[PDB]
Amino acid sequence: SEIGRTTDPVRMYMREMGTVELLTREGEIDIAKRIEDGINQVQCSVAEYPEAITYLLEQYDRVEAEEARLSDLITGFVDIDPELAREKFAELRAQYVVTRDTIKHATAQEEILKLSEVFKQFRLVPKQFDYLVNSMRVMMDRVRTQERLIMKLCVEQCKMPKKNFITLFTGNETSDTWFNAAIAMNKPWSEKLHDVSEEVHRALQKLQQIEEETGLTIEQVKDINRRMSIGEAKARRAKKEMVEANLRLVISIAKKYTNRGLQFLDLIQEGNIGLMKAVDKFEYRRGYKFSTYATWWIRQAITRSIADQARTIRIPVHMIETINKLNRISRQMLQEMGREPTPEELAERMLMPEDKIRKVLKIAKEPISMETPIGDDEDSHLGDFIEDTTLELPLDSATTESLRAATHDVLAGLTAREAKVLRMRFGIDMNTDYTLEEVGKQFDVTRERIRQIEAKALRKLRHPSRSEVLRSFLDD
Amino acid sequence: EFDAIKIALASPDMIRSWSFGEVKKPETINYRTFKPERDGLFCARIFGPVKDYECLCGKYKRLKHRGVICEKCGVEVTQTKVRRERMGHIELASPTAHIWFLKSLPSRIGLLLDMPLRDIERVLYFESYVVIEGGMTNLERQQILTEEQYLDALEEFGDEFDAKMGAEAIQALLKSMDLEQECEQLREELNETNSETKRKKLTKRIKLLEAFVQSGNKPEWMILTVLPVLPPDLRPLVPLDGGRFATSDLNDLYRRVINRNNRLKRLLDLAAPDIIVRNEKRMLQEAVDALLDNGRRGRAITGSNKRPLKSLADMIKGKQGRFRQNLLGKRVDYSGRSVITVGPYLRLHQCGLPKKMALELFKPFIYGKLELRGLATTIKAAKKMVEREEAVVWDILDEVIREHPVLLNRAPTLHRLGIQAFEPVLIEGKAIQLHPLVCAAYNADFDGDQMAVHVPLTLEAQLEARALMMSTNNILSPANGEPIIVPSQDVVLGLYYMTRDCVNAKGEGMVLTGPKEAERLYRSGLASLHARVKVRITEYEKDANGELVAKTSLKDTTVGRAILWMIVPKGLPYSIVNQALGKKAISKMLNTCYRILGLKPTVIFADQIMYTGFAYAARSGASVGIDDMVIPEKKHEIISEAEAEVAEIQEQFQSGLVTAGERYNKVIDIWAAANDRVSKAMMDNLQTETVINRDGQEEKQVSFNSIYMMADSGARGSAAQIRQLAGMRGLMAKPDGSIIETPITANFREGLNVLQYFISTHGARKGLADTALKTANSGYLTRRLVDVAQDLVVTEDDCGTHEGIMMTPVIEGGDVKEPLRDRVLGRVTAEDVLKPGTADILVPRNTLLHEQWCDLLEENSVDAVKVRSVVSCDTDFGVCAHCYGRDLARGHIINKGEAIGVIAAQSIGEPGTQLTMSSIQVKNKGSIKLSNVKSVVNSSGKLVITSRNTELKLIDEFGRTKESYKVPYGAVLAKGDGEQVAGGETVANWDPHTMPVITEVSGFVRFTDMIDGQTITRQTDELTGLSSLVVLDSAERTAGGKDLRPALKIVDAQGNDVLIPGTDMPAQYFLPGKAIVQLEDGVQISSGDTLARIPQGGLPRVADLFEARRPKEPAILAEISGIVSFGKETKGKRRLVITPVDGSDPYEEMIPKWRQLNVFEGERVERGDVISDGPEAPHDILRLRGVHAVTRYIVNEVQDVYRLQGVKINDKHIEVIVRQMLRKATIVNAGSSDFLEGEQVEYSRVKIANRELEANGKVGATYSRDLLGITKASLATESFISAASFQETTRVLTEAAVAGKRDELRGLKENVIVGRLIPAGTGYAYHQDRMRRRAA
RNA sequence: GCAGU
Ligand SMILES: [Mg+2]
Ligand SMILES: [Zn+2]
Ligand SMILES: [Zn+2]
Repeated sequence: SEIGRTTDPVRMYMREMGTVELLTREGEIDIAKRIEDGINQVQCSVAEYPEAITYLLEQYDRVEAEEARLSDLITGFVDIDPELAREKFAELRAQYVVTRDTIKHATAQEEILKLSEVFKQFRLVPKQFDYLVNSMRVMMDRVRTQERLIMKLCVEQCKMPKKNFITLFTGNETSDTWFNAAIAMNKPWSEKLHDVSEEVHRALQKLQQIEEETGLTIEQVKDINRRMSIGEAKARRAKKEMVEANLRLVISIAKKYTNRGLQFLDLIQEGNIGLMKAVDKFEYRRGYKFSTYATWWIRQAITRSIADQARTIRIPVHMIETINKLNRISRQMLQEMGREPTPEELAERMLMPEDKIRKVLKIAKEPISMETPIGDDEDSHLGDFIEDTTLELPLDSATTESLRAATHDVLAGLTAREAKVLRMRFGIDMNTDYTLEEVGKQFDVTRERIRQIEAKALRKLRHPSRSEVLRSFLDD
Repeated sequence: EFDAIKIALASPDMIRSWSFGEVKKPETINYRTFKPERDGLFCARIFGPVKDYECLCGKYKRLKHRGVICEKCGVEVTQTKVRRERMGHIELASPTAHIWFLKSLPSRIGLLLDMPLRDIERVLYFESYVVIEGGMTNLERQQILTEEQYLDALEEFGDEFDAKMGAEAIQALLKSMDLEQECEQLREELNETNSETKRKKLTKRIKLLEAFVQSGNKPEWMILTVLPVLPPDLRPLVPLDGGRFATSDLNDLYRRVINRNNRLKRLLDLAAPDIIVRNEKRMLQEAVDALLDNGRRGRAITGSNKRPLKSLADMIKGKQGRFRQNLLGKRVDYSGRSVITVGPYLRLHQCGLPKKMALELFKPFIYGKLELRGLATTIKAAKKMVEREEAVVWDILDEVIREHPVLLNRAPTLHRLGIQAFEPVLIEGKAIQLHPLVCAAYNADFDGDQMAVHVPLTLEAQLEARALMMSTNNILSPANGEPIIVPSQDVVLGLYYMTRDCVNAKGEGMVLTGPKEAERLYRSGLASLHARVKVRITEYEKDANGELVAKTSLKDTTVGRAILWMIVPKGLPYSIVNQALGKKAISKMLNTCYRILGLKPTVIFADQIMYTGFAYAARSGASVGIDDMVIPEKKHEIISEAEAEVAEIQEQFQSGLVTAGERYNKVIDIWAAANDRVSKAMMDNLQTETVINRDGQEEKQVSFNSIYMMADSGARGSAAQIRQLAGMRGLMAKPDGSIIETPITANFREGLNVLQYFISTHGARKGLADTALKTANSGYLTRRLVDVAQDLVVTEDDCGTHEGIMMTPVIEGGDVKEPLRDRVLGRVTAEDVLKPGTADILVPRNTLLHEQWCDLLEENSVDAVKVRSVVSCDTDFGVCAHCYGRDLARGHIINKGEAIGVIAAQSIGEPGTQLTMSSIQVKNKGSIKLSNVKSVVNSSGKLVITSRNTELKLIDEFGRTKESYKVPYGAVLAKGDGEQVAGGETVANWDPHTMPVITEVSGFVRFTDMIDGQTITRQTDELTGLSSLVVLDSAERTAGGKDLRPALKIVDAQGNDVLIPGTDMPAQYFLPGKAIVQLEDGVQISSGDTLARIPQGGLPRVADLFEARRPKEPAILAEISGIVSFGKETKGKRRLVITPVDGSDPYEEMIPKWRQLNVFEGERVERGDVISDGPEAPHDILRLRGVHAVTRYIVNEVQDVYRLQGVKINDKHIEVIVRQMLRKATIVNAGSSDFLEGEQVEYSRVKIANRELEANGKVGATYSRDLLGITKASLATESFISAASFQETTRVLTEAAVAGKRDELRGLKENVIVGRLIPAGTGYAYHQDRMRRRAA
């Protein structure tokens, strides 16, 4: 084969991509119905968990109080009109009535799949179902962490293949009555498990608490969890077939954006993200072909990606739209009048102020590379003509050290008290400067007196006796 | 501060420990306000504050609170300079292979995993699976799988085995492997393997694994899980003044990496299909690999100019990388530059410096002297005073430059005299005034050349400029010990015109009281400068005690030599000026003064010579007119005779007597004969046209023609140009080299017509293009030599060794090319040189051979002196000062600390731009002597040499050889051994076109397996009178006698097998194919006659000799000393075997028989004797004949190139490079040591290890030295900074990283890179202190 | 790129 002959990742993408055959009009229908069957059966699988039923019904009474809108509660009902939802959620309430107490445990096992297939006709939205499935994932984490507590609370104490201890556990679910025959092996594992037989205490009951707050047994809600996993992997399997089949559409779209700032593969990967968004946001009951929907989503994803990550100094998407409108308008104006339009006529073909056009035109430039050769001279570049402006000139460093010396001497020519007042009030020889109150607490003297001391020393140093060297530190 | 630089691989923990935060977003800066964006590539919170002591929200603004992490924005309050030091990092969502440890061959991931690079590139490009753990399954650990094969394995084995793809799989393979276990397993299967190729693969893999286990490295660190981010001030995004920005390509590459990485994290969260996440992992891998090394894997990423982005690896490598462009040479403050002009008024230590250049170069000196002297109250006041250029700052500037040298430099700095110090004399121009005498050192003419001026700031720098580099210390050259501050065109012409004589000149014949009266007469116009006159001359000679003793004598002189005597210092003789002084006579004058009197009189003499030469060339009025180019009046008739001759050769061609080839050759030779005739007639007219009258009688003298006076001086030009001015300019070549058959019969005094001028441009532009294209080759050779030899410093005074090379004069065939004097001058002797009369040591053992000792060596006739060389120095890490010899620039034994390797490399590569792109007849009297002799007498009375490498020298009546010829095997010698000859007579003759096999001893024919028709084809021909026979070819034989080789052997008419005297093995002649025999069975031939006949430069040459490259078809040298026999045949290679009877005999060779072999099956050979002939390979010389043999070979073959162009270079400089070439060794026997057989170790390491082992009784390792090229030896140093700095930075850095290397900064380049004192020169004492106080 | 050495 062609494996190992190329190094271009574009060619490897096209090679791995062309090995998936396209879909017909009816193939997309079949795949979308597989997706829909997976997602509504997994929504029935979380409907097997009746705390979700309680949540549905309490937000249904909040819908009767209109906490949020019905469109992002329900998308409709299969065989928006709100009067279906009210009375047929009341119907589900009567169904919950006939299942709440009709257990008197062999006769209750029909009303639950009757609940499922009367829940069949329900549609659910993504976000509140995301709340429901995060609650279900809390349920999952609790189930798995308790079963793994059972797993590695005993095997960190013992050395034995634990299938002998799982054979007695499944079905008990209430107490340690399955521990009475653990020691009967009399091989030292259940001897060491003696020292564990107590500290499982507040574990082994507490899950069994919520077991009947959600009504159903821990083993059969583990069955519900695995059936949920089967249904959700069934949905995600068919979401994979629809993406991998329409991967040519992403390339056919993304070839129109090629030199607009991103690489080819970056464009097709952002379009792939858009295509996955189109797939999990596509519903086939509108009777429209999937490509016309995925094209909108892929165009959105690719243009948003170019707006976000194609520039070094990133400008927002609104300024990107503004610059694109500006370039289009100036393009048409150049075509109609044969010259580049002035910003004071480009601003009147648009309706923005002229200074806004000026700042937009100042913004739209991309940074030069510092390895740009100057006049095609390769040994030189742009990078070695750019100086460091933040540096200090060593003449200014010498000026600063000389000013430090001169100031130190002309303040050594004073009384130590007032010279330290000046060194203390400015930041001289000290990490911080101090206001008059600070030094008032320090010098044991009221504020305005040491203010007058500072003025005293300043008037003293203004004389041309000592200030002849300092004046040369002033500019001309 | 620090003593070594350790390189290693970076753990992800090490990468997270450097970093000050993770770069989560690709944001560089905000577009409206240019403050840097949070969590971005420029992040003030991560990389530090963008302003000094100011957080980015401005809440904290002063260093009152420094080191404070602000809470409104997380920016520390500290200097902004920390943005040049603070790195960041990127957490890659997928493990990514490092491109350097995947792609720089040999692949370290491939070499470590025992996996081909195609398999690894297929696993980490998601094109195949790989089984990272086999388990209880037939799948092994390196077994790659396709997708469907992996599906089938999952069908058959399930979730038991583990297989993966991508760099996660490679990382799991590098992580799961055990290094010490696999190393010892490879050592086991290397002890049991005899396949040399598998042993090579196994030993390189073993050295890789043991280099991993000895260093702290782990293998899986070669797969990047964390990626470092360079500090943002080193890849800056800076606003240009025009509003636009300017960024480095590193920001684009980092931004690409972060975009693909965040998208990969997105896809991994969205649970995307495997096609998309595989494509994204591939894109992240290729973006990281384009960040590290762009273009190393496939197509280079090009951004927004359609020019490839400069990656991290491109920053540090190449001619524009950090190592060569910013670390080994750099732009420099306190440096100016201007055009150079003559200034002939200067002294040798002075330059002329413009006042406006010296006022800027010395600005802080003037600021400090204005502050000090009270003339300025401040440095701002002094700055304003210098800016206004008051009259007092010029007095200050005269004060600050007084004894302050400056360095003047003319790039290209080909050698160390291209930088010399000078004291500045402030001139008012804008051009530097460079002393004339130093121009030849700089290769500087004043036709627009510019020179840079540098100011030495510190007292050490000023004292080195004054003591080491000042132009008065530089009057000898370091390449050869000859003067380089030497007079030149105007000076030589002035001194030549002054020191000539004319026959009837004005004032001839008078007698003068001395040189002062001669100057009086000349200046008074009472006598001409050439009047032959009698001057009372007082001259002083240095007596044996050392002082100057006088002598006064009337010298027959001219007036001008009397005048010139006034400037000659005292200890020189009058014979030094009593001659017409050309360029060489003046150079000999200066060399004599330097040897006799010393440096301080010589600089004064050189300046005085320059002044008086300039003066009397000015007074000469020496001018070139058009009548100076006298065309010989025989030119037209010589040319007409040659035209008639080529017309007769043309009619001989038209009549078919001669083919166009011989016609072309004869026309060329009868045009070159006419050219030589015209040149001889021109020069005979031009050199002696002065016939002038002495007392009426006409008398010819040497011509005072200006063109001849310039040529004969050596001032400018040679007869090769005078011949084109006044002769003809002869045959020109085509662009390919074939000379055109009709010459330019014109010269430049006459015109060249359109066709002659075009034909001359053919060769003119070829010369110009070679000049413009060989400087880039000689500079590259000089660079390679410098980077091989830089670390050789003279580090000792004596190693006490007794080895050394036997220096002899270079006698190429009939004539000597270098005497013993200029070959041993300056060496130290290695053994006691004794007179030809024995038992009295002429020169003692350890003596430096200065000029007096060489005069003693040529008083007697000693012709071979064993001297000490650096190739035989016992000093490790350097060279003793005795094995080097003299410092050629100073003239005494070399000091400890001299950097002789850089001097040797510059001295070799400086003349690189002056390079390009049968019977013997004894010439003079002497006693012949042959060596390597096996000799008999022929039937007639000749002397017959039955030996291959017998060589015929001419020992003269004193013992020294004056010619050395090569006499072939079987050549008949007319004389004996030790017989006098006549000058020009023939001694030896042979058959040039065929190789004869000669009779060992007189005897009778036996055709042993000489089968007629199977091994013999009978031929017939009329003009021979006797039928001939041929022994058959390989491709003409039937089945048969190629397997049983036909032989012709000796018997008697007795029937007794008479054999060689001394042995009883059967004498044979195994005649090979392509031979001729015209002799029948049973014929009688005596010893000494044939029995059968068998028919048969420039700069790239120096570069090939130093790169030690094997030639096309090298001479096959005999490995060990034994006897010749033959095995298998006709597999393309006849099978030679050389068997010594006195040991383990069989050594067999695979000589391909398309090479004409040069030894018979009967004789005994030694190591080095050529079994076949050809250009010898130097590795074979080093292996079989020794170290001194390849040393002699390389220095002879390099000096052969350098002596054609007339370039003098002392042999020390080539022996230094040879020592640095044979610097490694291979262990053949590991001994009681820590080495392995077949590994290449530093030779000094194994030498000192053997020494310290033998000190404790255990026997050390035994080794075989290696000859590497200058590139392969520069790159194989134990210091990775020098090797990574030289070239191939990527290979050197990956080898050093995976080896966990350490570099102790011991040579010169590693101390120039880090800004330290070099360990040579005035920084040698500092390093001795540093290594004697950091050792204990 | 174009020149100068
Ligand atoms: Mg020049
Ligand atoms: Zn802040
Ligand atoms: Zn030595």
